[PDB]
Amino acid sequence: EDWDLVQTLGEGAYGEVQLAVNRVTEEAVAVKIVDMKENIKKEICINKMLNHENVVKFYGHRREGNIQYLFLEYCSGGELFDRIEPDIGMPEPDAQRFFHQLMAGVVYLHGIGITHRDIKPENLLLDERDNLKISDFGLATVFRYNNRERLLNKMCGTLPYVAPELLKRREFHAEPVDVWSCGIVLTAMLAGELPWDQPSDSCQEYSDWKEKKTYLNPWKKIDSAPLALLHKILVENPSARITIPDIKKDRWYNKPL
Ligand SMILES: CN(CCO)c1ncnc2oc(-c3ccccc3)c(-c3ccccc3)c12
Repeated sequence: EDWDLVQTLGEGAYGEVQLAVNRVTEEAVAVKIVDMKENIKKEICINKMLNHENVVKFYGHRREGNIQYLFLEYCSGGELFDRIEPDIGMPEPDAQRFFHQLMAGVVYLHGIGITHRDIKPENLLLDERDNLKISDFGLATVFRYNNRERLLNKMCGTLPYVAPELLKRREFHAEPVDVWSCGIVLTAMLAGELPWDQPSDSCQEYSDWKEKKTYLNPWKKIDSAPLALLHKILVENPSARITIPDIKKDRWYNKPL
C-alpha cells in the first residue's frame, strides 16, 4: 500500500493529479495533490457521501504535512472534452448515451441534496468502457438538508455553461442551474461548439437564441429531435425550465439509436 507515482495525468490550480499505481497489487488510482499554501475539507466531506456508477469514486485522504491527497477512481478514457471534435461534435448515438449517464449521475447527486455547480466536458471523465463519471466536487455544495431546500447566492462555475439566473439574481435554486449546464454540454456534443460566452442580454448569440433564430450555428447542425429538447432546457426562466423527470420523458431522450 505504497502507491508510487507512475506519471502525471494533469495539472491545475490546487496542484496536479498523478497516476499512482500500486506495485504489489498493481491497482491504478488517480491522486489529487493540493498545496494548502477549506474547500478541501468540503470537497472531501462531499466526496465521502458519494456512491454511484456515474460519479467518480472517492477512496481516501492523506493530510501529509502541507499537501492534501485525494485517492479517486482512475478514468483511463480521459475527458469527454477530447471526444468532442471541434465544429463537428460526435455521432448522435454516442451523445445520447453520454447524456443518459450524465442524467443518471445528476439525478443521483440532487437526490442526496448535492449540486455539482460546474458541469462541463472537462469534468466528465470516461473509464475504459467509456462510461461517463462526474468528477471534481470543489465547487459542489449542499442545497438540500433535513428535506429543506436552501437557495444559493455564491455565483460560480464556468461562464459558457452557467445559467442566466445566476448572473441576474440575488438568490436562485440549485437544480435548474445543473439542468442548464447539462444542456450546454449536450449542445457541445452535437455541434462541436459552445453557443455563447455567457447567457446575458448583452451577448448577441444568446439574444439570437431567445429570438428562436435556429438557422444559425450551433443549432442548424443539430437534428430537430434533440433540438426540441434543447428548447425545453435552455429556457431563460428557471421556473419554466424543464426538470430531469421530464427530460426522461422527452422524445429524443427515448429515441432508439
Ligand atoms: C482529473 N482527475 C481527478 C478528478 O477525479 C482524474 N481523476 C480520475 N481519473 C483520471 O484520469 C485522468 C486522465 C485520463 C487520461 C489521460 C489524462 C488524464 C484524469 C485527468 C484528466 C485530465 C487532467 C488531469 C487528470 C483523472
